Amino acid sequence: YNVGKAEKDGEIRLKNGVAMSKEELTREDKNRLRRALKRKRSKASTNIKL
Amino acid sequence: YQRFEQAAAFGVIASNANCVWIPAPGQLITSALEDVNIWDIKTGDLVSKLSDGLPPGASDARGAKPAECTYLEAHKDTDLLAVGYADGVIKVWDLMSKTVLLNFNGHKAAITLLQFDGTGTRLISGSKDSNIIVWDLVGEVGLYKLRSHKDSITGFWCQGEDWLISTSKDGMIKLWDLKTHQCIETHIAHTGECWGLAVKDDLLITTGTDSQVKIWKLDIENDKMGGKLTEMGIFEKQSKQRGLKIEFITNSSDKTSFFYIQNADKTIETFRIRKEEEIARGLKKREKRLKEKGLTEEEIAKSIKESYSSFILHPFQTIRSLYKIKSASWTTVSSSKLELVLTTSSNTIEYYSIPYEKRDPTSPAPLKTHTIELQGQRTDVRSIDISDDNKLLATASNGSLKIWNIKTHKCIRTFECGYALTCKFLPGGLLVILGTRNGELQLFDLASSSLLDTIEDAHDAAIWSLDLTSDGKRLVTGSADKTVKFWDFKVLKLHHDTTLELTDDILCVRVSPDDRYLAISLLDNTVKVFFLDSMKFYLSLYGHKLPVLSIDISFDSKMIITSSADKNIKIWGLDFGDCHKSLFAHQDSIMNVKFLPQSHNFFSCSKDAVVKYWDGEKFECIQKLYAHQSEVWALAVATDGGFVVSSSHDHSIRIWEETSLKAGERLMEALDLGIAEIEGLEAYNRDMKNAVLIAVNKTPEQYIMDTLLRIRMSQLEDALMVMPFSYVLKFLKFIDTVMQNKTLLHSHLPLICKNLFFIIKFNHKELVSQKNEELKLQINRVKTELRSALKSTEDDLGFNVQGLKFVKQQWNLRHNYEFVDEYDQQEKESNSARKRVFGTV
Amino acid sequence: GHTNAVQRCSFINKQKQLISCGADGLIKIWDCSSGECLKTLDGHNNRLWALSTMNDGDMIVSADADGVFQFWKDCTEQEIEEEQEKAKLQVEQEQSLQNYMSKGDWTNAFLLAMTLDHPMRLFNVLKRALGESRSVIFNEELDQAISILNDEQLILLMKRCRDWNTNAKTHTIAQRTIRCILMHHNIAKLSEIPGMVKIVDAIIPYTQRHFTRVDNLVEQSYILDYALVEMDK
Repeated sequence: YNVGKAEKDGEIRLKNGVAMSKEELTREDKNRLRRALKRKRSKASTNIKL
Repeated sequence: YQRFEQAAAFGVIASNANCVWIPAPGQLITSALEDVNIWDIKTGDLVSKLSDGLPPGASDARGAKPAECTYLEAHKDTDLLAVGYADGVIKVWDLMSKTVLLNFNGHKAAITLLQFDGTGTRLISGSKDSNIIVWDLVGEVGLYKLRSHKDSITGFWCQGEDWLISTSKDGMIKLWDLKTHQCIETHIAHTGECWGLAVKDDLLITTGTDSQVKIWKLDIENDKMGGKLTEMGIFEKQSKQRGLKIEFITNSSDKTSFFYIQNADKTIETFRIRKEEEIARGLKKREKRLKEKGLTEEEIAKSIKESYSSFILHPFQTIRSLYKIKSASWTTVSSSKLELVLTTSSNTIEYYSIPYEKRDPTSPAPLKTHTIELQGQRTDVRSIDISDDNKLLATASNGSLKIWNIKTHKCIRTFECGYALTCKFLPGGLLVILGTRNGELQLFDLASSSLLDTIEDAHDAAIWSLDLTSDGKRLVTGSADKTVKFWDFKVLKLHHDTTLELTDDILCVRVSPDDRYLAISLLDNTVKVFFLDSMKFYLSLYGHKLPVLSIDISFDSKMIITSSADKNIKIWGLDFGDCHKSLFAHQDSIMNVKFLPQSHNFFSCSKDAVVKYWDGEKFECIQKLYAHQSEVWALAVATDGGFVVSSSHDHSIRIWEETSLKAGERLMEALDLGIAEIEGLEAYNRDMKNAVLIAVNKTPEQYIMDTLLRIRMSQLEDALMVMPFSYVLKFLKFIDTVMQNKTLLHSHLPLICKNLFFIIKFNHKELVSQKNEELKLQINRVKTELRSALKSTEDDLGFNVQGLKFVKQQWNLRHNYEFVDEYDQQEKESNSARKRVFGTV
Repeated sequence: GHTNAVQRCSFINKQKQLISCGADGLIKIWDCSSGECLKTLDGHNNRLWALSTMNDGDMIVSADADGVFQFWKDCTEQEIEEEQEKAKLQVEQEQSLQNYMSKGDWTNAFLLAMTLDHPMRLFNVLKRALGESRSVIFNEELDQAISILNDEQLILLMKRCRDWNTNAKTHTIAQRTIRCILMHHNIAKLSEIPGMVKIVDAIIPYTQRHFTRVDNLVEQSYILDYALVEMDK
């Protein structure tokens, strides 16, 4: 058993086992996690005149 | 090159902000784009103007458009004015000195609301960024941030220190406990956006997007964890549009209360609160009416609840103004009458007086007592002109023409005309000529102050442009009817002379100062130049992708500039029609370009709200002028060229005038601090029988423990070896002290165990040599508890694994198939057995 | 957008929308202003020749060639009414949850966390509730709450316990919660809940590893014994 992607779309689940549902997350947290996902993916006549 | 700066600005009476009325009908404070006006309602003249400084065009002045004022609040007792700006900067103004005192920068968007506390020592600000920040004026610092909202702060109420109610565009009512800086209660105001919020005693009213209005009772001290805000009932206002603002005002003599709901339409609906005796009188009455009707008592009790709102609220009167209302404020409340002040979107101030007696108003419609409309035009100025004497400025707008004195900035005369598109002075500056969109040509005489002559059939469609010869006796008009008509002045009246019909619509006509060339723009993107004396076709400029809007010919008749909606300025030589250069001037359509007299340098304005100064010989942008907030419709240059006049969509006319420790080392420092206090308290307690920890607010065990966590594991072992022994004795006592705190121990049990054993193993020889009896007791205590704590976790793991294995086997018995023949079972197990794919080489 | 011929068309919701029936048997609701298919209704397996609308299309009836009538009724406001009530309830639960955590009323916050399916908040409640316990398993009131959990909540809770157990830094919370379940539930019933066994099959291998560790921590702790016996000499 390898902890993978969250089955429920709203939930975000990481390899360390921490699960966060998007309703919980503050906006700064939501932005921060999105950026981390970005990095992880990357390494892998009238009208005119008037 | 010489420089241009904003010499003066006028024409804006009220901009996009609230209006603040100050008792002396009294004065009014209104926002004028980046400046604040103070008006006198009785006279209608400007009392004073607030401008921070850094006039547009100065080098120290910023290279971006100034931030427009977005909210105004003045504390009457202290006479301090707080001004909010579109960029999220709060400035505190001294009304007496007319200067800024405090400059707060804590919002990342426009400021939507400001509210002085009762004592005038703290200021609460809400901005579009969804944050509410409480400012301390005496401290000039932001105390704390409230950040539960997910959209712009629409309205909030804080009349006492302790509690605050806030509303936002997400449609939420959040109740804040100012001592904890937290949101206690959360309720959904409306299915969509919640815009207005007003609180009177327990009574609280909020407006949604739809005509529905909600009433809530504010039981502050309920302290049930819920119900401190509870819905009372729903009533519907007449206006189906959203309600922007709600404001209470109470009559001191009679204790009567009124409020209005500033709608997003042209209507303000005022309402009255019925007194308690009135409500009981009605409740008794309607129950009799319902009882006489035969309804059951249970039904009657329910219907009363359904008709709950009607008892407290009474529709008082509706105020209907000609223009869309921007902001409003109560002015005076009296038994005889009620008075309101409002500002519209069309740049005017309207003062409404309501005389009433007891329940209902005396007059069917309110009384308009005052208006301030002389120094502003309701509609955007489409064209402007400067008299040859450079004293009088003619400005044409939809439905009105106004004329201003460049020196005194005051309007002199006003004339009603059609949707005026172009306006020019006649030589001597004593007459004015206009071309309306309905196709008529109106002439006005300033001394007469009346329209002299109108030609109803000048053109079959809008007269898009209009120009005069240097002689001043001939007129050229360009219209969408695809024709150019020549008119003469004969004593004054107009006689049509000749008609030239072009293939496509005409957007501009320019006659050269030498009166030899007549430039015409067409909708087919081409500029046609003609010889004025003989009307013989001369040249066809081409290449503009979008139509040319303005044409301007140099004083020497050697350069012609074409500005188009394609964001390009093309300079051409009239000798051969060669395009000297195309300039990507602006970020949007370029509406007007004018040559400075006696020189090749020219100006340009566009929809991007920027006026740019250019060099006609080096083709380089000399200067950028950022003052306006929206489209710059028209531009004008003085005959001398001393100044330039620019008009914008924001109704402003502007005159531009020419002038370290490493791992281990950190741990050693932490041990010295924490164990210094642990020794201190124990000695203090024994006898009875610092700054950094207080600042961080952690107990000494946590501070050292916190430092241990921060050290990376790869550096941890190397960090521990560096410590001299004398700190190892300190380290051991720290572990011993942690032991009493069972919470810390089981939190970081693996970390303590790994570190403790490494210390002992590394310097075991030196440890054992010591004969200290106290050290022997400490390790004995440190021993026994590490075992119990470790055995505690060990016991939990042992219990669960054995129990779970029992869950597994028992389910196997009931729901697993068994093959008596062993060879079959192996095949079954192999397929059922889990399979995973790995790589080989 | 119709795969086959269109046999009926009628305006609904005044000028806003249009509904059409095709031979394929699919009823498509389009938006007149934008010309896009908002919704597709599929209640037939044959061609539709007739289509009647009543109250601007609030009631729509379509008859199949086989003889099947589908009686469609507008429910947009009804679904909107339901969601608004759910949203109102969903907000109150969140705010009540935040207040409880601040006050420390763990036994209630745990229930709210399970209902909302808040993993992070649930973990913090179980964590800092355990922290107080150090100073039967968790505490009398919370342990009672775990006992009352139904089959759906047990499966959800054990799923969280599975994921936490994988991480050696957080397993201590997972093991105690599992212990509380075994001690306060009929083990017979736990086996019968569908999907519990596969979850348990994943918990066991990680639990043994954590048992192999900690044990090694114990034997290493006997270095302190060797220090004392040496010092005593």
